[PDB]
Amino acid sequence: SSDVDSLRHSRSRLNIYKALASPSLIALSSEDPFLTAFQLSWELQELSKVENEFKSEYEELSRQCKQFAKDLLDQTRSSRELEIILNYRDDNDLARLKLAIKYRQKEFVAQPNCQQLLASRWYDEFPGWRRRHWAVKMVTCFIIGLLFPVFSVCYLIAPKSPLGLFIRKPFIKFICHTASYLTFLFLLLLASQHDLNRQGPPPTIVEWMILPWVLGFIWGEIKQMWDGGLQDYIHDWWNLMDFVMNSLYLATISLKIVAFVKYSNPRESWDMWHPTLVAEALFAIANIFSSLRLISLFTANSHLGPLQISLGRMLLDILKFLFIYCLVLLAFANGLNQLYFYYEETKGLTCKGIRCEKQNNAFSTLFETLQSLFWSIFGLINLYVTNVKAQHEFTEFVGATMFGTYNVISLVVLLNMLIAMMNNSYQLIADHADIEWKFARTKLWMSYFEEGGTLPTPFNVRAADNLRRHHQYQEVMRNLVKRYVAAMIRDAKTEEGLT
Amino acid sequence: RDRIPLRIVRAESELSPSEKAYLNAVEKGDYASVKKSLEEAEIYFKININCIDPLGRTALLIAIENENLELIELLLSFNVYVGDALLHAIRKEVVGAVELLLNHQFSEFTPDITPIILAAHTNNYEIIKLLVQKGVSVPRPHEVRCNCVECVSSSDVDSLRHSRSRLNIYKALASPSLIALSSEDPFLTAFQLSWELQELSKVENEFKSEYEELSRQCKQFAKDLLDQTRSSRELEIILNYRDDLARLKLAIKYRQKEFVAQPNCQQLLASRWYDEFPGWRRRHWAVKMVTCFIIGLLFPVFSVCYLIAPKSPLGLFIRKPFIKFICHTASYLTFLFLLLLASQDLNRQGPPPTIVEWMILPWVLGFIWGEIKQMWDGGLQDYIHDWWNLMDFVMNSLYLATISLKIVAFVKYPRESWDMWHPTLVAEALFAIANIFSSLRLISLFTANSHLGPLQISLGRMLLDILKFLFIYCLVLLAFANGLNQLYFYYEETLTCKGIRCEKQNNAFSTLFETLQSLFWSIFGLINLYVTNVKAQHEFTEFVGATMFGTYNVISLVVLLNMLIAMMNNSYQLIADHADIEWKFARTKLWMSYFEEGGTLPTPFNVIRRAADNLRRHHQYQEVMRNLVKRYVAAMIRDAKTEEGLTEENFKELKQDISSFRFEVLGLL
Amino acid sequence: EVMALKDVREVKEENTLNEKLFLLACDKGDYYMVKKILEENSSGDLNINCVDVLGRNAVTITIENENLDILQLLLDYGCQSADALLVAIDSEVVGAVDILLNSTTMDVAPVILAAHRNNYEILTMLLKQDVSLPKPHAVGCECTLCSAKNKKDSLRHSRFRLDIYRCLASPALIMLTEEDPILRAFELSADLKELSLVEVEFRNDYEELARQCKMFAKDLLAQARNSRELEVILNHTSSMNLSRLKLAIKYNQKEFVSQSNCQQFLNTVWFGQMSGYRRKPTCKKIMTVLTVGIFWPVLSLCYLIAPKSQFGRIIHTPFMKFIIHGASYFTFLLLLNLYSLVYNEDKKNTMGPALERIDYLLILWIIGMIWSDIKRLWYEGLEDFLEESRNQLSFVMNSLYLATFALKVVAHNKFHDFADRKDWDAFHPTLVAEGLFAFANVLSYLRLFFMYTTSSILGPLQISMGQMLQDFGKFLGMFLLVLFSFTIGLTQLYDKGDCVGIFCEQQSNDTFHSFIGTCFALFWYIFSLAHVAIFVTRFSYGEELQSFVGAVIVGTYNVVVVIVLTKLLVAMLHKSFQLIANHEDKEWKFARAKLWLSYFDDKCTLPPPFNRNLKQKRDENYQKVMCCLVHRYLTSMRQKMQSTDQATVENLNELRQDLSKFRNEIRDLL
Ligand SMILES: CCCCCCCCCCCCCCCC(=O)OC[C@H](COP(=O)(O)O)OC(=O)CCCCCCCCCCCCCCC
Ligand SMILES: CCCCCCCCCCCCCCCC(=O)OC[C@H](COP(=O)(O)O)OC(=O)CCCCCCCCCCCCCCC
Ligand SMILES: CCCCCCCCCCCCCCCC(=O)OC[C@H](COP(=O)(O)O)OC(=O)CCCCCCCCCCCCCCC
Ligand SMILES: CC(C)CCC[C@@H](C)[C@H]1CC[C@H]2[C@@H]3CC=C4C[C@@H](OC(=O)CCC(=O)O)CC[C@]4(C)[C@H]3CC[C@]12C
Ligand SMILES: CC(C)CCC[C@@H](C)[C@H]1CC[C@H]2[C@@H]3CC=C4C[C@@H](OC(=O)CCC(=O)O)CC[C@]4(C)[C@H]3CC[C@]12C
Ligand SMILES: [Ca+2]
Ligand SMILES: [Ca+2]
Ligand SMILES: [Zn+2]
Ligand SMILES: [Zn+2]
Repeated sequence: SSDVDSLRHSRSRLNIYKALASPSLIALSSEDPFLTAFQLSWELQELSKVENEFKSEYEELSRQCKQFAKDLLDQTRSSRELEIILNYRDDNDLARLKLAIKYRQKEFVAQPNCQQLLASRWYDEFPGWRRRHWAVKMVTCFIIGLLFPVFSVCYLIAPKSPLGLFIRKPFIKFICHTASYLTFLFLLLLASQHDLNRQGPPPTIVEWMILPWVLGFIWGEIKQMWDGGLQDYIHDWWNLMDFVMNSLYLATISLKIVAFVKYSNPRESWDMWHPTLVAEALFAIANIFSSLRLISLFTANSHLGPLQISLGRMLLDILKFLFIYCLVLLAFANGLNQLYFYYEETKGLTCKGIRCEKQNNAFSTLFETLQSLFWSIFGLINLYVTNVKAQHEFTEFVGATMFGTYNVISLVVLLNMLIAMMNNSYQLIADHADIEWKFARTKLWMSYFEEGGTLPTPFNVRAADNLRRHHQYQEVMRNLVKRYVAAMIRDAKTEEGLT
Repeated sequence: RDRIPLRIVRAESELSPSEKAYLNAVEKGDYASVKKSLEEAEIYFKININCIDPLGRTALLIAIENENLELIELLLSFNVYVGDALLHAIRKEVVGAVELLLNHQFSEFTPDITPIILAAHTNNYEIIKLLVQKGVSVPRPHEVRCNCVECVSSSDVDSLRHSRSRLNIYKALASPSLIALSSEDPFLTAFQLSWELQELSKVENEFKSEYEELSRQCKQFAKDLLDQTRSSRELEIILNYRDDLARLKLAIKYRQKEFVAQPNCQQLLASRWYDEFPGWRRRHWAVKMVTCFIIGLLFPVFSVCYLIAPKSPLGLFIRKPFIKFICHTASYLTFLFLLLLASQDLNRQGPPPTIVEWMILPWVLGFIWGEIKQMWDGGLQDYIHDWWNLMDFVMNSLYLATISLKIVAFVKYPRESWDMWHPTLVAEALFAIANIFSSLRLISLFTANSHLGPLQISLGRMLLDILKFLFIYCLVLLAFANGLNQLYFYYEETLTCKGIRCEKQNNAFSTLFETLQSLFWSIFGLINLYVTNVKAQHEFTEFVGATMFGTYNVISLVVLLNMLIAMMNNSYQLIADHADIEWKFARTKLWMSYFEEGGTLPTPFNVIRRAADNLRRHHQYQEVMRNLVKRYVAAMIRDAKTEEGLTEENFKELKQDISSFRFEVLGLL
Repeated sequence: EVMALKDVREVKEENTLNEKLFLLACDKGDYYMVKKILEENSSGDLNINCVDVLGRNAVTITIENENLDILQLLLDYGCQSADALLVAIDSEVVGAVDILLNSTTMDVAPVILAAHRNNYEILTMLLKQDVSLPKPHAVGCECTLCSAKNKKDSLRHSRFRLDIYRCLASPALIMLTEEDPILRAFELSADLKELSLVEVEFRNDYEELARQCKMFAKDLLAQARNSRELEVILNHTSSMNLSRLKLAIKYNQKEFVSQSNCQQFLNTVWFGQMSGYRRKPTCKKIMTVLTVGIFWPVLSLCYLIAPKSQFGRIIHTPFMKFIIHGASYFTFLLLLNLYSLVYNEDKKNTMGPALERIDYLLILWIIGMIWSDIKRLWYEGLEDFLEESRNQLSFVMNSLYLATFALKVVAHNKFHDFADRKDWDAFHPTLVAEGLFAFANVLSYLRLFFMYTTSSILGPLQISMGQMLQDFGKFLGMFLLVLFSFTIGLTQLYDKGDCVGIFCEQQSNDTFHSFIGTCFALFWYIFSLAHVAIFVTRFSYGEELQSFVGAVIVGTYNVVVVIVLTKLLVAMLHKSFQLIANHEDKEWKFARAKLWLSYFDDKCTLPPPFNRNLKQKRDENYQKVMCCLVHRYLTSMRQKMQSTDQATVENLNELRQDLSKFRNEIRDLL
């Protein structure tokens, strides 16, 4: 059909998908309108990805399907109906809520009724916590934070005890997990505070109880990767950051045991590729990643949450502009390297490069040229690095001109272009900040809803019932569809424009 | 199966062709046909009176939405069952609600919706008046943060229904027509209702936009009700009402930025501000600054005249709020000039200089006594709700610390051979910090000016957003400082200077505090690139540390600073549309600070029958409120039928009316 | 003191009561007393041409009420028309206009006004009679006819030209009288754009007319149903080639190009026989790109050996041709990068070096690139070559490469004495050759920017930056003037006062001792990164006033640049990017279509290193397809005016007029 007539085939497929995605046909002729809307929005998003042309049409159809699902959820006037809708599975689980999160239904998830239901399941057995005074909330959160290990061993020795069941509350579990991560970062800070050993063992004060925490983090990441697949793992950037930091911690551990059982001398005489030095460097990078993982906790808070979500949305535009800047940087780096690699000298200097007091050989090699052009954005490269020892004023002038051209193109042009473009991006994405923040916060909430993975990191290491469920869901769907078509006729006959 | 077989899943009992023709006769306006069908329905035929459409449209309902009163009276004459048809007439705003009221499953309305609640939701004055005349009651909502047995029981039974019922009740109470018709004091009701709805929006995280919109509606109604004043006597009756400008103080207390910043209210406040000043603002600016300077140098003579003769004309010139504002500004300027003189050494004990610091202390004690006096009346919540009060509390605490440290050094104790924690050194450091805070307190006086005022207000408004982004950046700085200190603490050397504050910057990342300082000073480019080098020839460690420094610089300068610029762009575009309103509210607060008789003297000298009257005031206020409510109702009714526009419902009404006239003409002939 | 209001100018005369009765019965539809009043007019009691308060006659009143029977009654009594046909045309009703064929500015005609209101039925029944409109002169015509009417009334001449071009730019007149509506829309949009460029006072109307023509062309293309008629319209030659698409590219029809039908057709032509690449997964897509790019010289040589067979057919696909060209440029850049690593063989001391293998590779590469540029000059014009920035950048880069190799061979022929590099002169030909080589390397790696236009992610961003660089130029002029002023001041103040300048370890005061040095010193002050320290403003012999004045001048310059001009540039970039991002997709699609059309032709296939009855049948097919598109467009747009146009107060007044007519008929009958 595409070889015979591609335009007719595309128009026919678009017409069929326009007909299927209409709210009235789904409300009238579909067995499960919510599942139909979710799957239809997914197929329309995939078709918008595949069909580069008619992308706006398929995106509008997907938005219409999502908007229909949100309106169908809007007609629930009882909590029993909402619990029937959200817990329904096709084959207290909240299976349909998990399906809507999987199908990326931000408006369906951020509806106030299911938001209230998720808040009720979040503050499990918490009378009046949502109306408590704020410093009282902080004091109680601190009290539960210092009491994470007693609750953890209570869950270890007695899950049936009320002390062991206090950790089963999702908010208490989140508080104890955050307190555990804060204890881990405190141990990381204590690692630097308070040698010439070529084969230095881990100190018992700090580093010996760092190792079980690393094993707990690795086992938790493995368990999360097994339960859920790898697509959702790579969809979350925080999971990629956690994988990077756990790989760095494993490499640090392997290099430390290698330096213990091999290469067993003053510090200044070591090799520059000494395994202890590589272990310390990888430990420092893993410390940076571990302490940078704390920004994921901002999603729970109502003030820093939407801000963190907006910054995460603008990170993609940041990378998109960094590609263009990287192309500019490689261009000017190769130009300066081609001009200046003839004037490369040693001269018995203790320094060769831009990273000391007397900056020299800035553009001698391509690596040093890339480093020197990288540090020109922050103004840490002085003007005398474009000068050669010879009396060649023309090459010095050409190098100064190319350095000034690069400085203009980066700082004056591209930085201000980036400022304006992220101005526009933040203007665009601040209108929908609440729905994406609520979607991310609900993903964080049902990260702690499941019974598995309850413990924190140091201690982590039939037919008749289904038939009655289908009948109950079908009667709730009948009521919801009747209310929705009634409201559709009401809103439709009150359209404020008269033709 | 290559095709999708479409079938109706939710099937109904449908309608017979006779019943379909009867519903079509209801729709078109065939009075003879519906009369004949109803007469056939009296006898045992297929057509029943209480028929139900698949769309849930009973014959009474489609008769109601077509605005045909004769049809409605025809169905209620034959005892057609009435369910929620009164609610449908109320939502359509149809004058057949009277016939529905005097007349003796699937519902399109929530079961907690009553006729008065829906009539208040629709904001129709006539239907609300009719229902209140018939006698209706809205259930009283509980307190915003309450834990009685009924609320927790209803939340355990149905939290969705409880939240929806509470939201519907508060939507009904917050309507302008119900407040204008059923409230004793509409201004107080609007103020307290907006306050309650703001607290509910803070407490109920969901439905937050609904409660914020309701609070905005209450504030906007209060502003429009004040907008109907026609004389200054009515304005002075309203604003000075208490159950002095008591109602204006209440509106400031309830954050009613739209009740204030009204041209009549601002005119009255300006009349009370330049009191007994005919044509002050209608003068050249040069003469204005000349006479402002003349009053400024003449502050102590007016202060002494007030202290020695309050009934003198010169003792009453200071009593003018603008003149006393200039007096206080001149006093603060003279204090800052004394601080500048103090800014322009081998003794451990430092006595006060015989000229400069000795008269400075009366201003310090005056500021302290004024802060305690202002904290004593009003409360401590409004003290912490003002950031300038926090700033001058910090400044006064620092000044008290300097006074105590000077006393301790005098009663207990070359400069280069002193300990670094000598009390004189700490006293001088805290005195310099307090000087910074005292001279930074001058930005609060920009509110009086009409040019720097709104600018200062907006740039003070985005400081919460600044603090949020500073929290994010502080987390990033802590992460990178932890990593750089962890990498570089093995290469600490011990060289008179050890840190980043000398010519040869060294040991920048050897200490966690020094790592924090080095990462803080790298935003401004004051940390050089040789701080990432070590004494040993470990090029890998140096490269990895310099890569950390480069990544931190890239984030905190290219990424984070531009996100900050973008978010200050969004915030400033969001808050520049109300800049006049917030500036005039803050200027009103500044004016009413000086309106009162207490605290007339500046800080260097500030330490030195009834039932009949209440009944008459209540009667005057009720008459003014009756006139205001009548004017507001008439205005919003005239506004209501003009800006609404034409929907498809009124076109269907036109078609039904023309069809009914056509069919009546056909029946005649 | 009270101003007494008075009617300065008389506009309404009451006279007798019969004129007011006629005016009142005209706007109420009172037919029988209207005919009684007309019978009395035949008797002679009143005048037909009556002026009301509004200044409208009875014919104008009944035309506004849109009533044909009473208008026919008025016309049957010999009423004065007085350009009532124009009033009936402007009210846009068929019946009044066709019964008139049985204020307003004088340069218009019924055809001009009918085209102005864009009424298809009024135009098509005014075109039944023979109608000719005056042909406007060209945008460069300054003959005696154009130099005589303007002297009499320049305003009337300008309004007449605007009215003529507004009549011609109407869609319905383009349908009714033109053989090719697409070509007419293209040429009319180009002419109206150049008129907006020329006529600076009336540029808004001409710009909106050009936008109207472009929107008409896009919405006429949007009515294509199947792909066969799409290839019919997009391959038409005025007298495969894609001549109409090339004309749309030439005439800057961005909306026509960015149409989804045209974009889908472009995608089908671009991907060629590999239609499954679009439905392939992403990993297979990168694998296909890598496989075609790695063995590009194998495909090029296999096409060179045998072009006819299947191995010379895959390169003929424009997508694979573009990938081969991109890999060719990438390995050229790899040779440029490897030049530095190869050259480290003690050849840095020779005065004129012998050319290495990399030098022969690079000279062959740039000869091939120069031949490609020469072919592009010979095939597609000269000015359109200068229009596109990649072509200018490549021309300058190739000129620098030619100068580099010429200086290299001159130095090899002449300067062949082995010595050390420290003893050479500054302007030695080898040093100039390597400087121009570095500049050419910069431009060659910067030419990689224009391969971003085919990317769906980095395309619109690059297009937006290229669109917003004009703001940088317009602000660069102002900054250059400010820099020149402060340079004059600092040079004048500081001229009285080893390593000299700012390119030193210790930047001496001698940087401000010359004009070019002062421009250099003030140029490194823009970035506010302490590139030029403040001790360069200190006199060497302790002149405190002159040093302080120079410091104050430098501080004023730093304020005016950094804290004022840079923030101003940020603000103008904000406004420019907010305006640009509305239509960034359309400009990106237009640029990508230009890039694809550059590769569609078979005249330039090999990469840079290796380098009647038919006419009448085509006219008949194009006329049939154009008639179908015209019919579809007419029905679609009349559906849009019937379905999307909102009601007005005139509709309510007409409804009240009809109701009063029925009321009067009932009153007369009963
Ligand atoms: C905190 C959460 C929010 C932020 C999340 C991260 C977003 C930002 C990610 C940045 C990743 C680091 C980039 C590389 C930095 C680095 O360490 O780079 C450090 C090295 C320099 O090494 P030395 O410091 O040892 O000399 O850079 C190089 O080696 C040169 C070649 C690579 C240059 C890459 C430049 C990418 C663009 C960065 C500058 C953009 C400026 C644009 C101006 C117009
Ligand atoms: C491929 C796309 C890249 C991105 C788009 C780039 C568009 C072009 C960018 C601008 C043109 C190239 C740079 C020109 C400057 C140059 O080469 O300048 C380079 C030389 C450097 O000389 P020295 O290094 O010897 O001082 O500048 C001078 O010779 C000084 C005298 C001339 C001064 C011209 C200054 C122009 C203004 C530039 C800054 C504007 C600041 C505005 C904000 C306050
Ligand atoms: C050309 C068109 C565009 C510009 C149009 C004019 C607008 C700019 C007018 C600038 C006028 C001079 C500015 C002052 C320079 C000066 O006095 O500089 C002169 C001296 C510098 O003396 P030395 O150079 O000897 O140290 O400044 C001082 O003595 C210090 C005290 C005065 C400081 C004045 C600062 C004014 C505000 C400027 C900084 C704003 C930063 C804001 C950050 C948010
Ligand atoms: C050097 C180490 C000790 C870290 C120092 C900083 C931490 C003490 C801070 C940084 C960010 C803070 C978090 C920021 C936001 C929140 C959300 C907030 O809790 C909620 O909002 C819970 C959900 C809800 O109330 O709906 C308070 C705890 C928490 C995790 C904070 C806990 C304390 C954290 C980790
Ligand atoms: C180093 C010391 C001496 C301080 C130097 C600066 C002061 C002399 C300036 C800085 C800000 C000025 C204030 C800015 C704004 C105003 C408002 C303006 O008065 C009004 O607008 C009054 C109300 C009205 O006119 O409606 C003039 C006085 C005042 C307090 C100014 C008084 C003089 C101040 C304190
Ligand atoms: Ca994880
Ligand atoms: Ca205070
Ligand atoms: Zn209660
Ligand atoms: Zn001419």
